[PDB]
Amino acid sequence: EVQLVESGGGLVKAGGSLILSCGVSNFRISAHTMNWVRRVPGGGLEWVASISTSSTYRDYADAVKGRFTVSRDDLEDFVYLQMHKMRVEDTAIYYCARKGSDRLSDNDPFDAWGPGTVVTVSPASTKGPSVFPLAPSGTAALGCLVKDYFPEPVTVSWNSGALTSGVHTFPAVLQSSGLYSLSSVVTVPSSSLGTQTYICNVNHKPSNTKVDKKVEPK
Amino acid sequence: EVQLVESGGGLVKAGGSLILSCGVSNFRISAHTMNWVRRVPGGGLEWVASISTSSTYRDYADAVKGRFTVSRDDLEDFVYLQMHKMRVEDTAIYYCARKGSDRLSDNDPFDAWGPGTVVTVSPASTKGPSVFPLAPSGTAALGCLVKDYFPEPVTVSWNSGALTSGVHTFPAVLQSSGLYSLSSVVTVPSSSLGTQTYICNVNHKPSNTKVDKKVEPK
Amino acid sequence: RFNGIGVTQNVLYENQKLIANQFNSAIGKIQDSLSSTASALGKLQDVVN
Amino acid sequence: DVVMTQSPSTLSASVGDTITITCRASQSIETWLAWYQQKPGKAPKLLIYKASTLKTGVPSRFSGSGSGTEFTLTISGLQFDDFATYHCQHYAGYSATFGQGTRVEIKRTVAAPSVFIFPPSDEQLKSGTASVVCLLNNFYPREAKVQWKVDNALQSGNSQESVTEQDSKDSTYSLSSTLTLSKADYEKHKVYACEVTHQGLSSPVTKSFNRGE
Amino acid sequence: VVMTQSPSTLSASVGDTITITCRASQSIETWLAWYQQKPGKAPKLLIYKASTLKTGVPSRFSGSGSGTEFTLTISGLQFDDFATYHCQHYAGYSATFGQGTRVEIKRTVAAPSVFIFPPSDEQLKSGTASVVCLLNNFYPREAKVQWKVDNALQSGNSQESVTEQDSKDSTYSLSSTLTLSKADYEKHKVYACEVTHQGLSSPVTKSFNRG
Ligand SMILES: *[C@@H]1O[C@H](CO)[C@@H](O[C@@H]2O[C@H](CO)[C@@H](O[C@@H]3O[C@H](CO[C@H]4O[C@H](CO[C@H]5O[C@H](CO)[C@@H](O)[C@H](O)[C@@H]5O[C@H]5O[C@H](CO)[C@@H](O)[C@H](O)[C@@H]5O)[C@@H](O)[C@H](O[C@@H]5O[C@H](CO)[C@@H](O)[C@H](O)[C@@H]5O)[C@@H]4O)[C@@H](O)[C@H](O[C@@H]4O[C@H](CO)[C@@H](O)[C@H](O)[C@@H]4O)[C@@H]3O)[C@H](O)[C@H]2NC(C)=O)[C@H](O)[C@H]1NC(C)=O
Repeated sequence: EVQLVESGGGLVKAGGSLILSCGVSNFRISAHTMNWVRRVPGGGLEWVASISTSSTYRDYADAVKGRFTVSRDDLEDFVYLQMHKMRVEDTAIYYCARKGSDRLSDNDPFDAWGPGTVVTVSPASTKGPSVFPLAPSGTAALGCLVKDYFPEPVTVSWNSGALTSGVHTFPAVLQSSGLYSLSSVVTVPSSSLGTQTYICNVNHKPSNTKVDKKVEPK
Repeated sequence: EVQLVESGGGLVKAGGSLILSCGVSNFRISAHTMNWVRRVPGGGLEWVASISTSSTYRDYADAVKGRFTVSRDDLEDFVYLQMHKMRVEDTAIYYCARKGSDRLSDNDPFDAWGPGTVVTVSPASTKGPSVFPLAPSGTAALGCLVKDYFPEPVTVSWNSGALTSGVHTFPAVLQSSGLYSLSSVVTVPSSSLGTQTYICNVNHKPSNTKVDKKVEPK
Repeated sequence: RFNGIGVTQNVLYENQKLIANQFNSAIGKIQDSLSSTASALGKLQDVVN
Repeated sequence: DVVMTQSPSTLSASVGDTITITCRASQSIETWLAWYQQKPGKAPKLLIYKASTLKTGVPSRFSGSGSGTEFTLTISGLQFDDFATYHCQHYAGYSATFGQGTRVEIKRTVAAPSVFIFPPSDEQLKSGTASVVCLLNNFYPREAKVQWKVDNALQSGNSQESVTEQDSKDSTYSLSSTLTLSKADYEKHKVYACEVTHQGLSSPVTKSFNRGE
Repeated sequence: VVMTQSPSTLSASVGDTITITCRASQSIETWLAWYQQKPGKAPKLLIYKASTLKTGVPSRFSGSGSGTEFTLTISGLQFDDFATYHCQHYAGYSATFGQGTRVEIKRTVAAPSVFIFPPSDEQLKSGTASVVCLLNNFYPREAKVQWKVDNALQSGNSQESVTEQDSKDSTYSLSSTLTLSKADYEKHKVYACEVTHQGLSSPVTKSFNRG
């Protein structure tokens, strides 16, 4: 028996990027042309890429040609597949199989395969923010809490740029959900809380989302 | 300017695997020793891997030695870094750095750097499930419902193996949270809903989190 | 040796990597032959038989 | 360039049946076909490494043929082991292409789905998520369609389906569909229904419930 | 090879001449370099071969030393020079770095003004509670925030973020967010934030009672 061991596969976002790799055991890849194959949710096998012995010639299936790059390491026995700007239909199990035979030739089938690794390309390429008020309970503090937006960045202004003094817009934090969240605050005179209107202008160019939120006492 | 662009960042779990890569423009990589570097939580740098010209030598810091693997593919100008068995201290920005000078020598600093990509290793190496009853409305259907676990499997049995006829446990689904969900069901005579107490004895075997739930009419 | 077969010796240097690679590849086929095909040794096994 | 025209897309049979399948190349190849089995979610296994040319270690029940344009696979009395997909491949030096695989399956008469709808448990709902489940408990053949309607509004994009493979005692398929809604959105509407069509049904079947009743 | 760098934080005024020292555990000859790093940016080379200034690096940066003692001198700090800095031993096919030094603008000690904010009703109705503790306009940068719920020390459920030095008053500000589901937040009443800082003779606590 001989073995191949795919790694790196998981959840992805459309127009995002991932890299797969395949290790091996009981054999050396330095003799073999190495191939990537996938099984789509529709159940059919698609060939994806190959790279020759001696790393000479690299070839691709026409759905991934130009978008993907196949790579190899003949010494530690690893193969790689960069997947730049994935499509929703790049969702598949991705297998790494060796072109091979007991005696090798200038044309053979795939005589050993690894168990395959799942890749899912979720269709949400950009997510637009939610915006929530940070309500002011001398000097008072108020703000806006931008949340659940992807990718960066978000820009925030206050009163269309007329209110700049005392404003702090914080660096975003990356949540364990894979989505970003930032807060923008401003300190102002407590006396102005009854008359002055405070509006934070949240712009998210990647989703083409604009939100104007008025922040007022509860 | 010299152009470098990393790809393949984002979230990972302790004990998990990832692959980084970097591609370049305005130079060919083949004349350069190439490196990976990271910025650990104290704002300090660490060097992570270096691969020489023609892939002759590969050296690593002791923290990542034997866990990681660098590779390069000069004919398309790409560099790769596999990260098997990631651990929480690998949480950092990562960068692809060129060893170089205005005039290259046998030993040089790192001259051109890509903008970097973030990698986060979350400590959720075995996230235990949430387990919930599916309550019976001549034949009745009941069940149990598993949400929010990683990795697979979550395993289920009915009354510690006393019930097996009409039992089904469904294939897991990968949620947009990046965590698994499934359900287990059984069909039984409606007359038995009053006398027989159905229970599901479960385990998330990776975390060895053993759970039970009685299923009875609401 | 290329001058010995009457081939002008620059035909080696202008092709030296191609010739080195064809020698190395042809030595590779010897292992595939001798590993796979026990009947290649037929004369020596005939003498021993 | 070659495309493979494999036929049928699904073959129905049973234990001990001799079965034949056929791959037809859209333009001629020099007998460069091979054939694979694939069990659900597994790696394929190579059976026949050139047309009519069985791989060593493969069970002797397998066979096939090739004519440069038309080709076959044949199995000499199916085992319970054989009820998997089968794929033809045309393999060239640095590329390949495959047939849309012939799914081999255990035959029976047509059977319509028993449909059941489940509301979210109160215990799920208090956490803020509502998962509404529709169960097509047993039917044959595999192909069925389920649509969700909320307040008679056809839903789109908020459900996930999975099918269990053939049951060990009756060989029926079964489907469940999960409609996912936050607690907020779920309490916005009353009726939650699923509508089913299938080979055995003369009209669509709808199961519904009213939230809170 | 191992290296040490001192001081870990250097506070100075604009125009000052400052020195940052690197010490190697064993002789490294003149095989050492220096790097400037801004927040959120990859490091930029300043000096190599101990003293060799990189082409285009301003003349105010200089380096000296050999064997085990090395110094980076900035002669006349400009506002651009207030950054992270790192000594770096380099060898034919490898390197190593010291711990770094952070250079900041010096000002008097200023204690944080502390504020705690409970979760908004809107967010709370969605099922998540994010309290936010704010430490406003403090100096120096080191501050510690501990969250306590019903006098219970929290751990692993908060994240922090800190601003860069304010351009007008040279202070820092810090926000800490403790995140809890609605299911976990309603379990406990009081939510406190215990702050320690060089400007506080004893820790300061701001709290609220749920509801
Ligand atoms: C004078 O004559 C000589 C020959 O006598 C000429 O030299 C030859 O020139 C050809 C044309 O330029 C080159 O052909 C091209 O090569 C590339 C790459 O080929 C790689 O694979 C070769 C085969 O290796 C296989 O097969 C053998 C058995 O035959 C096995 O032992 C081996 O292990 C390996 O097996 C694996 O791969 C198979 C598929 O390849 C699988 O079926 C197996 O199961 C297994 O996985 C190999 O020998 C080559 O060796 C290298 O060659 C490099 C130079 O090309 C050289 O740099 C290096 O050092 C090695 O020596 C390669 O590794 C193919 O991809 C080309 O395919 C065509 O591409 C076209 C598009 O570009 C396309 O339209 C067309 O359809 C084809 O797909 C093509 O075959 C030869 O490689 C080259 N040979 C040598 C020894 O140099 C010379 O050029 C000529 N000069 C003049 C002026 O006339």
